[PDB]
Amino acid sequence: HLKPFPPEFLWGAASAAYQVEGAWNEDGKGLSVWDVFAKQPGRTFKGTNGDVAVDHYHRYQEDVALMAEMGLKAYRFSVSWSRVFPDGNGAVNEKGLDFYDRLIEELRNHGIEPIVTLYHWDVPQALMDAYGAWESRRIIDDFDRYAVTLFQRFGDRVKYWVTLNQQNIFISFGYRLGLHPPGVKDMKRMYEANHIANLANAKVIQSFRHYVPDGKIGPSFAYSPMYPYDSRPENVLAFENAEEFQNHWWMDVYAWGMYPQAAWNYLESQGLEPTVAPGDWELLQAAKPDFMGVNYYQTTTVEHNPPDGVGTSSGIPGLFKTVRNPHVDTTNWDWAIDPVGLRIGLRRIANRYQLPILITENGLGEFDTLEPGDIVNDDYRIDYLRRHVQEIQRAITDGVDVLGYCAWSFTDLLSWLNGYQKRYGFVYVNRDDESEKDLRRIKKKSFYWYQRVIETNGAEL
Amino acid sequence: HLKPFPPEFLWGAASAAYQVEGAWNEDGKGLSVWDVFAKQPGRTFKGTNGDVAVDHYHRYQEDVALMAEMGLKAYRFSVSWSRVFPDGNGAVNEKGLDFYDRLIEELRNHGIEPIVTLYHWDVPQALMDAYGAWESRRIIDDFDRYAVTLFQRFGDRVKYWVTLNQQNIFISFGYRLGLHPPGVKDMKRMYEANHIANLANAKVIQSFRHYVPDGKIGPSFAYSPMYPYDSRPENVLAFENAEEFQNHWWMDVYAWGMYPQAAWNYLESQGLEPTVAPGDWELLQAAKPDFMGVNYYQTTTVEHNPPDGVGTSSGIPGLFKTVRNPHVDTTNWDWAIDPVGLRIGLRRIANRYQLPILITENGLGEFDTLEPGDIVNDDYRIDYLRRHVQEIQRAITDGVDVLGYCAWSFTDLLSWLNGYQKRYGFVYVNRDDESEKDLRRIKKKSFYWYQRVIETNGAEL
Ligand SMILES: O=P(O)(O)OC[C@H]1O[C@@H](O[C@H]2[C@H](O)[C@@H](O)[C@H](O)O[C@@H]2CO)[C@H](O)[C@@H](O)[C@@H]1O
Ligand SMILES: O=P(O)(O)OC[C@H]1O[C@@H](O)[C@H](O)[C@@H](O)[C@@H]1O
Repeated sequence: HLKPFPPEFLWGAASAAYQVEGAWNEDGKGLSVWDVFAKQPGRTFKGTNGDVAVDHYHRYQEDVALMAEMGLKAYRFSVSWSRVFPDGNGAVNEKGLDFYDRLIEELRNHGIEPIVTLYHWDVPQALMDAYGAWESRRIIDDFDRYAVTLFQRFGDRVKYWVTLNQQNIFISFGYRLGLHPPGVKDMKRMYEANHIANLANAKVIQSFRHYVPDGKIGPSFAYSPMYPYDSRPENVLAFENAEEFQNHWWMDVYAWGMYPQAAWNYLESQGLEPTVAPGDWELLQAAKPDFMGVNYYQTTTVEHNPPDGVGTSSGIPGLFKTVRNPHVDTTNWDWAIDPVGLRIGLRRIANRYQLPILITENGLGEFDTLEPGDIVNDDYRIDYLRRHVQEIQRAITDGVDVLGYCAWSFTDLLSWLNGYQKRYGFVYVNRDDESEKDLRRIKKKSFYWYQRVIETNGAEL
Repeated sequence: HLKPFPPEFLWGAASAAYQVEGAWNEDGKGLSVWDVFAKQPGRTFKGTNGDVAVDHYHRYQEDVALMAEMGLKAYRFSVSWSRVFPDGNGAVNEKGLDFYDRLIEELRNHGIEPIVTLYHWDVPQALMDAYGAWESRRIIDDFDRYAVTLFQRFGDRVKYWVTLNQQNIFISFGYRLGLHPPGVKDMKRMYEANHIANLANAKVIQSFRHYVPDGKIGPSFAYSPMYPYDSRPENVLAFENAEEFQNHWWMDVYAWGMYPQAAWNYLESQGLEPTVAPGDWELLQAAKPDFMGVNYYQTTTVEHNPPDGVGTSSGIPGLFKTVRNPHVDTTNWDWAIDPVGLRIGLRRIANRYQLPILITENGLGEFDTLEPGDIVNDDYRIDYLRRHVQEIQRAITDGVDVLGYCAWSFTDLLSWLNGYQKRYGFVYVNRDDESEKDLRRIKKKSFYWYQRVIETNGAEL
């Protein structure tokens, strides 16, 4: 017998500021590190950038009306720090706050719960210029001041808050892979930045207990649960290594305030462990969240990787390497499609940390065709979303406390580096990589599917 | 490059009182449940029982002299409750205590650390007759009074203590499988007895913090780490269920004072969850151990098990079933041999609980041939031990705090149900299932191997 979705289950959809808003230099907004990075020649596909994106800044009333048509219970968005503090620190921009106040009012006039994301990768460029943003302890207090501003303005009306969204991605892409700002490839720097981000998350949760005492807050982690390839002992050991180094390295700090030891000793053997200050442990341990946010797309299977092995497959010599999983389907971009992996991840979080879970992001990106009569038949997206939602209900039945599900994304949006054509939305936006066209919003088949899921609280999938 | 073993590493060997002592009715000893059970005809191979065993109660001086020849750093043994309280509660038997005092002094006179194990399966029969032993809450205070007696007598001289040894074995074999006393096959009763044993363990740990404030204590768990068969999502899910149900069910209680929730909810759905009294959680949560004891022989591989499936393979329908692992070796008794599995289990306990580990038992059971000139060439036992010790060194290199390693067993001993021929000792005892012969002690080749391990602190294996 499956348990129903609970009565206040947050059936949601989500976006990120840079990906949807546009209005990059309007109303006193300052430059973000992504405004500057995306304009560097060659960094983004076809030079696409967030100057306009899908123009949600100007079109938010129409987008919220579509959310109310769907009957969304929640909408998760991020606040652009550069709209609120153009220089990161210094003077507050009231026009920037007023946008978010208007959005929040629009949502709440339509019965939709705002879920505010403090940070989605868009630190103001002035903090990078002054002190290298996330590589300086200065950002702890600067981020805290920005979060407290939002808690004071909006805490009366927003219950659910996410802090750092996918820290593991903005830190590893920014400092290890060099794919995101600041374009660094230096693992020592990455781990230092990562440690400062940890401190900044904990500081803001501490502040939130003061200013929003009836609210709920947590970080959101980009979680790819690890699988061993098989029951070969060395492959299971590779999975122990991978799960700790890729996943526990973040989530243990969020839940328990401590880094896992094996991974710490591995980094210390490489001279990569972060610099720890007095007070750091006590801060990290005293900032327990209300939930773990999870951004989920796929699992990762791993196998043994010898000390001269792989650094197709990626890994850490002597720790693990990735291997294709022969037992799941793949998307056209070679991501696994693994809905049972979402149940697995959910079970692992409850079993390890006993935390409730907000699923902050899950979705399917695909080329969608706009057919005559403004029809998009994205049954491939319905099938993927269906399967995941089915597995969530199984995890709830097992005993996981799932607070809600935010499908990625509400409208189509700009990808960070790959332009617009791999689409994620319930709502098609008429534009492409060459121009904004008319930016018209067109409901996809999946829109109506999810409207029906919500209406029936997930009895009709 | 491997780290060395730590300088104070406890190279050990172990036994259990029923399996070694004999002297079943001497010096006021009362009946244990095993004295009674093993005399039931047909229960044990060739009617073998503990009346004499290997006669360690009379031959302890010789045995300890051999330990000192080997250079053992630690000797782990169990105390027979029925020697100390013949009726379980009631009057203390000084002559019982005196045997352990004489053993302890022998150890100490030869520079060997005693590791006292409170409980190895031998509750006095009188408690079983009085109130059903582990099925009654009365045993919590009776066990505590027994423990406290030992702490008071020996706490000055014994630093390391183990509480319940292999609770998961005595409880499951006694109440689910009906292989051990009290010969019951009832899961409801099993979980209730298990709950009471958890409270007993936590009560004694609290007591220890008063009586032996500079000591180290913990329970010892019979740990078979689970592996998924492959990377099929449903097999990984089966692993999740199996690790939780078979392993976390005990070790989360020991470390955290909490049962895991998915398994709890499954048992509650079946009417199997234990009865919880006011005060039980607070007690379980306030009795943190210094270390996790681990008895290790093999890993277990699992796969998906349909709701109309297995309850050869064993399992829980809808949760998991066991499967032979084609990737590990086997003894001549078809026990799997999986040394890497020890490293995995070690890694998992440090990763989950951040506890130091005492390996309380690990060894190879095999027929040994006694050659003329009192020669026993057991290179098979050397190979098995060596491989496991090598994996412990890798675990220590990874960052696991391993306190020591107690090889199973110091002398050959009586098995619970299978007599004497599958031998585990470094020291052969000349007796068999039909005859006590002369009970003479013969050093095996493995004796000398281990001697050399200890002399070099594990650098020469
Ligand atoms: O002689 P046997 O029957 O090989 O017994 C060996 C030792 O077994 C240890 O416990 C085992 C138990 O025998 C298994 O059936 C069970 O599944 O595993 C546990 C794992 O610890 C006992 O610890 C010991 O007292 C026996 O000598
Ligand atoms: O378009 P891509 O490159 O598949 O990116 C999809 C998504 O990737 C996720 O990691 C990010 O959360 C989003 O912010 C983004 O839309």
